Amino acid sequence: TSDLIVLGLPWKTTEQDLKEYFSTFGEVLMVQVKKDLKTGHSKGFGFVRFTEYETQVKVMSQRHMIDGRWCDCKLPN
DNA sequence: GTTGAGCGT
Repeated sequence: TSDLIVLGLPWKTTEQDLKEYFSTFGEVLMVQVKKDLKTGHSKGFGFVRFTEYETQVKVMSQRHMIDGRWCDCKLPN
C-alpha cells in the first residue's frame, strides 16, 4: 500500500471527516488534510493510507462525493 | 469572513 493524494476537498473538510468517509471502504491507517501553517485554512487536498491494498485500488478507481464535492484519489507525483 | 488543477517540512 502507498499514500493516495486526495484532490478537491471542500475547505471545511477535516481529518475527522475524511477518516469517517474513507473508513466505509476499509481500515484506514492515517489521513491528513494539508493546511496553511499560519491560518489553519485547508488547502483543499490531503492524503490517506489504507492497511489493505484491496481497499486502496477500490478507492483509487472511483470518484468520491465528500462534503458536497466530487474528489479524486490519485497516486502522488 | 473570499477560492477550486491542487502533490506532502
